[PDB]
Formats: sequence, structure tokens, C-alpha cells
Amino acid sequence: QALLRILKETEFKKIKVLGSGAFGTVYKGLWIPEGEKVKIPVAIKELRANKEILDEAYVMASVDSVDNPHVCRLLGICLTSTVQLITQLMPFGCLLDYVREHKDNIGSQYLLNWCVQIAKGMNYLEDRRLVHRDLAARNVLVKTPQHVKITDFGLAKLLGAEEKEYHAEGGKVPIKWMALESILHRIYTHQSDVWSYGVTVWELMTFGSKPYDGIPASEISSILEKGERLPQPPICTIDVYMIMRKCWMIDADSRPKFRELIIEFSKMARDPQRYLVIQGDERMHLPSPTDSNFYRALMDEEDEYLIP
Ligand SMILES: */C(=C\C(=O)N1CCC[C@]1(C)C#Cc1cnccc1-c1[nH]c2c(c1Nc1cccc(Cl)c1OC)C(=O)NCC2)CN(C)C
Ligand SMILES: [Cl-]
Ligand SMILES: [Cl-]
Ligand SMILES: [Cl-]
Ligand SMILES: [Cl-]
Repeated sequence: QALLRILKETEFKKIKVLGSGAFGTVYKGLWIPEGEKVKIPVAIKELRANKEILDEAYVMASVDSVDNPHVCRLLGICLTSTVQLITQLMPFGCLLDYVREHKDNIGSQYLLNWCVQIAKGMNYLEDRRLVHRDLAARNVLVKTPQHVKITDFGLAKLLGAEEKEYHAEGGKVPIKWMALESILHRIYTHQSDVWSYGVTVWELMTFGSKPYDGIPASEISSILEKGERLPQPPICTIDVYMIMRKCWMIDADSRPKFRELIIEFSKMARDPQRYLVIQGDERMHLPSPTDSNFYRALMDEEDEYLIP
């Protein structure tokens, strides 16, 4: 039962632009619900259409639940000059930016944990019949360095009870993250999300390299058909790279399931230095909420698509 809570414009203070791009415009603000002195840091999204963003709200409200650690939750919507979505501010931004900016303190334990968490979030969505269709490092957000959530439901589709696939029309889509069958046939499944997951893992393990850098999107299907894939990141031992390679198998049903990826990456996270080789790993640290001074980090922080 999908509900949308309408939040009054007057309940938001200190609204400031955070960034714009393919996803629209995102602002940060403080939400003060009437009848509370609680001030909640929020992110606020609008497109650049009203209908498009309501489709995203619908999907997000549909998949929310009491226990939902790794998928962004819609707090509500605001009707202003635009229709806006409201969510909890993720103060450390997106994981693509995070891994580029904190490379020198990202250890093996963080990378593997992020892999587990994304897989848990995707398994959660699969259980709710949701095909995300846009999983990428740019669309994973960082609540704390130890805790990430999947975002951007702009392309996501709910499968009917009898449906195993979504067939798309001619909209703009992220070719370099897509399964071969999605490029050729516009077919999307849970197993095509698994392909995108493998690309997402590659982005993390390269500390935010661009996939197939300097290769035109029009050439990707031919590269994949020839058996070529993204290269082995230097930190990755063979077992980690083989997971990625299994995610990029031609046969969709041969690819790992999210349930299996949770288990495998959890196993690796139990012995992280066995699976990723990072110079100075043991000497690295990132802010954690168990730190006395974590609040410092928070204040400091809080303060792709082509036509097929
Ligand atoms: C990713 C960086 C990035 O997203 N940044 C850099 C500074 C601002 C910005 C845009 C942000 C943010 C942010 C912060 N907190 C929560 C969410 C988001 C957000 N960012 C993106 C999406 C986000 N999700 C939002 C935002 C508001 C409201 C809702 Cl309901 C919601 O969930 C859908 C998103 O939807 N798509 C991607 C960006 C690297 N660049 C993306 C390249
Ligand atoms: Cl974890
Ligand atoms: Cl979107
Ligand atoms: Cl194959
Ligand atoms: Cl692309």
C-alpha cells in the first residue's frame, strides 16, 4: 500500500543547491516537522516531468518497509513550483565520488563491506519484484563510510506476478553498465541488474575509474560479443575478479544471484586482506560512528545515459 506524505514547504529551512546533472537538481535542507523541535537534514530532488518524478516516488514508496537498511527511503514529497522528493541527507555523498576522493584511506575491509551491502540492497529489491535498471557507483550513497544505500529509481520497474522480464521502449539508458541482452533486445531482469552490479564492483575496486574509457557506447555490444570485458583491477585477487567475470556472462541465468553474492562477499569480508591487496591497508582509517569525534566529520560534510 503505497502512500505519499505531503510535506509543507514551510517545514523546510536552509535550502541550498548541492548539485545538478543527469539525475536533475538535488538540494540539501533542514526539515522541521510541525509539532517537533527535531531538525532533520534532508536531500531534495527535482527533475531538470512532474509525472516522471512521481513514478520514482511510487516505486520508492512501494518498496519501503520497517527494516530497510540499504535502499533509500522516501520521507515524502513537496509541491512547490516543482514536484520534489524528500529523503534523509546522505552526508558523505555518492560512492563514486567517495572512492575517488578517499582512495588513500580506503582499505580492503571497506570495499568488501560495500559489496556486501549493495548486494543486500539489491536482494531486497529483487524480493519486491523491482528491476533497478540503473545500478552504478554514482547511484549508491554514503550515509557513513560503513553504511551505503542504493538510490535513483528513475529507471526502475516493478514486475507483475507472472513477469520475469521488462521490455523497454526507446529512452536513454546507461549502455556501459548494461547486460548484452539489454543492449541488443531491450530486455531487463534481475540478472541484468547482476551485470550492472559487477560493473559497480569494478568501479569501486578501481577507485572510480570510468568503464571502457574512450570507447564509444555504440561499440560496446561488439566488444562484449567478442568476449572482451573490463580489466582486472590491480588490487583484486583472482577470486574477486572471477565474481565480476561471472556477473558478465552471456547467459543471464549463469550469472550469480544477489543472494549468492551476499554470501561470497561476506566470506571475503571475514578475511579481507586475503582477497584485496592494498598497500598500507592496516594503517588506513575512515570516520566511524563509534568514534567519539564522528560528529565532527558529519558537520564538516553536512555543513552515462545514451539512446539505445
Ligand atoms: C554522485 C554525487 C552526488 O549525488 N552528489 C554530489 C553532491 C550533491 C549530490 C547530487 C548528492 C546527493 C544526495 C545526498 N543525499 C541524499 C541523496 C542524494 C542523491 N544524489 C543523487 C541521487 C540522490 N537521491 C535523492 C535525493 C533527494 C531525494 C531523493 Cl528521494 C533521493 O532519492 C532518489 C539520485 O537520485 N541520483 C544520483 C545523485 C556522483 N554523481 C551522481 C555523478
Ligand atoms: Cl557490511
Ligand atoms: Cl531519476
Ligand atoms: Cl559467457
Ligand atoms: Cl554509458
